[PDB]
Amino acid sequence: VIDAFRLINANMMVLGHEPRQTTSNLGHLNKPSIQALIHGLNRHYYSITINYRKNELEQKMLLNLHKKSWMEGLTLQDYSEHCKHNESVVKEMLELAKNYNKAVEEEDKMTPEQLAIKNVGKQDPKRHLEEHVDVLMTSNIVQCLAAMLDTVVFK
Amino acid sequence: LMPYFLLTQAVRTGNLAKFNQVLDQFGEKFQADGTYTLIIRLRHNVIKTGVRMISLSYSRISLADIAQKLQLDSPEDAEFIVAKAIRDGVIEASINHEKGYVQSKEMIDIYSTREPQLAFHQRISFCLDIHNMSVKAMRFP
Amino acid sequence: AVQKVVVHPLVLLSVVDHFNRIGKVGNQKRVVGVLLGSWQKKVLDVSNSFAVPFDEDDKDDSVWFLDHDYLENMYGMFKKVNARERIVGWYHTGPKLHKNDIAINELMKRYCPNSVLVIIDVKPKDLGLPTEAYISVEEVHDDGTPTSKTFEHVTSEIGAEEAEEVGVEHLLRDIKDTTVGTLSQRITNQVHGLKGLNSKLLDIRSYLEKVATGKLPINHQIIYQLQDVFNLLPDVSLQEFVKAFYLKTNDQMVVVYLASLIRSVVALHNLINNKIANRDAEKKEG
Amino acid sequence: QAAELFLDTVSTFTSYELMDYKTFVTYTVYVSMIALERPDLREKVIKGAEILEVLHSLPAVRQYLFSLYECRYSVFFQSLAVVEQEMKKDWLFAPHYRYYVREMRIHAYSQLLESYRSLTLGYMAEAFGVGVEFIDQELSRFIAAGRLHCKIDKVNEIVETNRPDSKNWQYQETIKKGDLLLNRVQKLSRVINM
Amino acid sequence: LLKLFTTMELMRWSTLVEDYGMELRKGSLESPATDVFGSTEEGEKRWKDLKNRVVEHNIRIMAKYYTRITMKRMAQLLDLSVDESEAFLSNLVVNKTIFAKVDRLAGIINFQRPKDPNNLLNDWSQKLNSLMSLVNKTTHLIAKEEMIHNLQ
Amino acid sequence: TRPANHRQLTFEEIAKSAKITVNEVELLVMKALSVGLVKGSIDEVDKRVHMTWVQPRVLDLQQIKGMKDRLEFWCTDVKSMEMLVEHQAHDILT
Amino acid sequence: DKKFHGILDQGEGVLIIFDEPPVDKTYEAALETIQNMSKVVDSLYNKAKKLT
Repeated sequence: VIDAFRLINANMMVLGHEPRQTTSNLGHLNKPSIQALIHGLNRHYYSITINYRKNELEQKMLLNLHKKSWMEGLTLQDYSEHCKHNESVVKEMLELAKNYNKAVEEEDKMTPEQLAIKNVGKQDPKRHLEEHVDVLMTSNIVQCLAAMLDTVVFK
Repeated sequence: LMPYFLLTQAVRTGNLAKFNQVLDQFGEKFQADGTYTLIIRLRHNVIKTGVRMISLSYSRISLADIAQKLQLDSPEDAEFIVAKAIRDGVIEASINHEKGYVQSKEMIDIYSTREPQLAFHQRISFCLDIHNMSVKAMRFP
Repeated sequence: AVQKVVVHPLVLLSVVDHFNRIGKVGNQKRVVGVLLGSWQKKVLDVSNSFAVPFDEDDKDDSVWFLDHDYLENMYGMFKKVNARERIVGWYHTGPKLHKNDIAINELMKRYCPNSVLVIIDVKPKDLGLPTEAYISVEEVHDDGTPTSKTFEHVTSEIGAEEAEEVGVEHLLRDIKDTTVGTLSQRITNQVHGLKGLNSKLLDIRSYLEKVATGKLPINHQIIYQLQDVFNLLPDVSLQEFVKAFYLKTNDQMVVVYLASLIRSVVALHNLINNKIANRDAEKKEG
Repeated sequence: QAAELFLDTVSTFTSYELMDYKTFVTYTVYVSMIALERPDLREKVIKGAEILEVLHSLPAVRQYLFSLYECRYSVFFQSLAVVEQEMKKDWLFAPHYRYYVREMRIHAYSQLLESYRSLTLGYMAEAFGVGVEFIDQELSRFIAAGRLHCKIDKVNEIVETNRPDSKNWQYQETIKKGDLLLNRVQKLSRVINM
Repeated sequence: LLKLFTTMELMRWSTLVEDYGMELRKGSLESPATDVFGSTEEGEKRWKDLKNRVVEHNIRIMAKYYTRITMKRMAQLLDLSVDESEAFLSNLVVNKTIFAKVDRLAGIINFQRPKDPNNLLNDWSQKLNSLMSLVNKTTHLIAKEEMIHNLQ
Repeated sequence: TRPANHRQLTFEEIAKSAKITVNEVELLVMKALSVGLVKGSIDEVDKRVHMTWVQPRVLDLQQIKGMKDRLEFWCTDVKSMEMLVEHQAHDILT
Repeated sequence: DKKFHGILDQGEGVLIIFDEPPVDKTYEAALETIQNMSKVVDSLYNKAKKLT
């Protein structure tokens, strides 16, 4: 939070108040806080818009150099913690097995959305969606491809 | 299927006369279905099927023993049959003209754990056609 | 004497801006100042920077000047506002290092005993390197070699300053240099990892070729001591894959059974639910 | 399912329903023998005090049950034949050719040849009755049936077992279930798009 | 002490009784030596205690050097026969001092624990990361020495 | 010269390299492990010595062509496999 | 009773002792997940909604 305002004299309020001038720019995303509103500041004159000097030769330098991961994408990590991780993954998806089980016998013949709204369980079909299974699958294939790529490099 | 059941039993056993009799009894429906030429083909390939099953059963079975088991009564015919089985590739039973040696299996190699995933990873191909069908079949009005 | 140095994502842009603002009239290409920070556990970090105008002449590289009174006043103010901050080294741009560095180090080491040099590439962004660290070691070049300067590179890694994550996220807010979009992001991770590996190893091959030609002096006494083991390390034997034929292939085949199938089944469930709804809607609309 | 809900020794009457409590026990012993071979069955049925008491009441019933537990095949096969004869005199004779003695000896032979690699036919015959040819034909028939994971070296008369590792056997179970569920999802793919 | 303490030398006590066994016959004072080994009954007991002590010492040093050693060579190195060598080998393993597995029908031994594929690929990845770090350090070193060498 | 290319240091190969007897091989490889020449496993059923070196020395800089060739072989293999996986991955990267 | 890890090779008159790796319980757990996440759902759901 970086909010900038100006203090005003008593004359600005007795003249046409809201010293915000005639333009449609400072009304963009102008949400002063409640404590700012009850205080004079951020209410006396206006709230100043903020901008960041994201100039090139500066911003390209920051993104290229500071957030640096350049040869760190070659990690293999086949089973460093992954054998027990796969054990946990199987256990979690066994819980998904029970959840997706529970769902298929719920499966009522009264527009199952009606049943689901009042009987949310946050199960595999509902909240523990296929995205999580995709995360497990991506983790497995990434370790697979890294191991296989370095295996064929091993010549 | 009751004569078909007896045909299955004859295929497992390796006998000939019993199922030839039942074919002479109730083979007309097989002719109507158009499989009687195949029916005779099974009648004479019963020995081939029995050889496969007994080869899966045994590690080093004698050529005399297999001939006695499947009513060949001939060492040379038994050698020819196992020769014909191996060239067909249905079984791994080999020939050693000394006594009829056959190799056994081995522990799991690089591709023996991978051939299931290789032959089964079409799961996502099914998923994508299901999703594409949904895209085709989500008309709102 | 330090084991290694770690550079924060806190001084790199400050140095670059200092280069930009003092390069308006000073086109010497040589920006020289001091980097302040802290050294606690054989890990040296930089938290503040300062630039001083600096002019050079190619004649023996001994023509220069600084504002030492102003720089010392800066250091006193910085220590007053933050006592833990101390001058960890002095920095010079122009990665093509000249010979005045020894005189500068001798003069500034009264502020820091283990005087170090830092080079910041304001314009260059070669692969990802923002800056490089240099340690002064003149204690005999080697066991059987003549005297030399031999400024070595102490290993440097970009640190993780706290509370700057909020600012950098707000600043960029366009690239999202995070693991978002896991599959595609890791594909990009593999891509530039291969790019970096190929580029650096090609550079090593070029160095070996140029050593073979002998046009440049050969620092073999550390090159083969560090690369022979690299070459002979037995990562080419495949019989350990034979021993580990199921290295993870069991996990590969369970994931095929339990990620691709599960995705197919849940997609199938969604489609058949949609098909039932569409069929009922079509039959009962009128 | 029978055993899991039938070991309960809470009878509605002291001797009724299934003609007795002793007949109730004989059904329990038969069902358990069909059930399992020798895991911690010592702690499941053998630990049963009422079980030990009723086997004291029936010595022959105690005889084959302890014979199976002790894995002494010389008395086991004779007692197992007596068991089959007794089941013949019983209207609960439905497994007339499947699970009187063939299934129990499939479990017993599995128990025997496991922890073994190459046990000779001639010596396993006398350790499991008599008639080396009888055991040889029995092994051949049961291997053809599917169980008794092993092969027979006829030219040398050896029983070379093939026990998969924990990984190997379980991997085989997964690929089988993968086959069944690919059949299932293909059927479901038939259900959709029609 | 310098010979028999470190560097895993073959402590053939048959050679040692003359190479460093002079303390038994004549040394500087040889009085503690005669007390230890020069005695008849307790001396021969301590002689046997030197004999076995060097046998376990030879077994231990062989453990960290040779993975599989043939039975004849190991028995010859232990100055005993096959049965005596296997008996002492059993004496070590029951004390958990060494990780040894022997095929007695084949007479062949192994000292390396079967590498689980989990940690096998882990050390492979650690080897990979060590190579990756070596690439980084070599790249910085050669590039900077390249810079110094083309300052001409 | 051989980066695990010939990782089977059999007795005959040792005899060719050192013109030494069979009993002295044990002491020679023992001292090699002690100094740091070879740190690999030492068998005797096949007499195979595994190859790890942790004490590098002068590699005859006139013969640096061999290590340059091996390094460029690694470069070609890495780049070829990178292009191959790129060929397999055009469906996402293009 | 699974108190020992070996196989009795009577033909060679020996018993081959093997160190069984028990970390392979992922295999059995995965099979249990396959069974109790597929059987209980596919048959019931797509036999109830036979017509679609």
